[PDB]
Amino acid sequence: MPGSGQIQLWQFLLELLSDSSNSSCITWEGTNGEFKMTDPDEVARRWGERKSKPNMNYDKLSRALRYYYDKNIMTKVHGKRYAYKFDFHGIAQALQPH
Amino acid sequence: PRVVPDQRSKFENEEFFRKLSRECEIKYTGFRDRPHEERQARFQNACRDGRSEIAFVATGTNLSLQFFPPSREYVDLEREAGKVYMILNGVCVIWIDLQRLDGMGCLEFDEERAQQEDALA
Amino acid sequence: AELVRTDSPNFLCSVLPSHWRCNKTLPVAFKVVALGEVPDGTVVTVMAGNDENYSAELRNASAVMKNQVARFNDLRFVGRSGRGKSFTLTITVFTNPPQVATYHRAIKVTVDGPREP
DNA sequence: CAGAGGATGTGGCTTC
DNA sequence: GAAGCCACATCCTCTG
Ligand SMILES: [Mg+2]
Repeated sequence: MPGSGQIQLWQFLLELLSDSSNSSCITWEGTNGEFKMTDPDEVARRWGERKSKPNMNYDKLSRALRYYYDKNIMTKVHGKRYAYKFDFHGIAQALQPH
Repeated sequence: PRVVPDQRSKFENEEFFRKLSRECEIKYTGFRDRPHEERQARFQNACRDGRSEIAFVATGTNLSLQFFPPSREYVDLEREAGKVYMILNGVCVIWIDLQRLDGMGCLEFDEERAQQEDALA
Repeated sequence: AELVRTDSPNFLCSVLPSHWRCNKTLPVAFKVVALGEVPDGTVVTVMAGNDENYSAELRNASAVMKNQVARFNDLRFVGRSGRGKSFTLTITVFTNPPQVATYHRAIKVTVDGPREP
């Protein structure tokens, strides 16, 4: 599926969760699927670096993530300043049929 | 006017009508974004009321039907098990599986109403 | 507004543009005209017909006849027609009995409204 | 102000 | 290769 060839967000984002060196800008939160957002504007700044989009900020990146909701890719941790979580149980139905 | 003057001519001339004169591939168009279980209940509950939304898949032509002037000859669920048996473009004209929500139908020129309607002029 | 022919010469509708984006506020809201006297209150629904996805998803698809003219607040085309292909959309008029006017080569529904390529 | 979300242009990418 | 897709880009909008 075209997640392999062309770079996504959730694909790109998790380059940084699993990588211990980039814990400066993000980290997993607990056993269950959850993640923090350390430097919200730096997070974006690198997403801009990759997307060749220097203008990029959080507000821009963020929206794209708020699409994911309706698609069942990830969801929000309600109230928590910059904390969402992945719907893997869905990613596979979204990467394979049933 | 409600109908065209040459009511019989149009049905037996127009490409549109003769394409739907033969028994063609039809399917239920109602509630496309709903699960297979719900669609089966809605379609059947509608047929009994005397209405539905069927389209000729081959051509694309969609329709909303009314089986009326409850009814006997218009909607019949007894003819076979697991299935059931207007003025189009100014021309008076007249089965689906209860599990698959697909089957076969067609148009037929209404000689009865084409005289009744043309008389109103 | 500007009108166009139908397959029923008893009813006429808006000039829905050539090619438009998947679910967009239409550039000119949909006007359906009744030349034969229709009771101002009768409902008028539409169904997008095409060999591909025979019944596409539509929004604000139902409207109310008023002063012999049914206006669709803002109809929107969700289900795409495909490459080159366009909808032969069906136009119902809930009466006893109902009447329809088919409309071939109505509009081309893609994910892009035609850009400068 | 973050957070959900309608609108609408954008650019890389498969498909005729 | 224009013609359909695609998955964000940019945008301004409300409201808790
Ligand atoms: Mg707006």
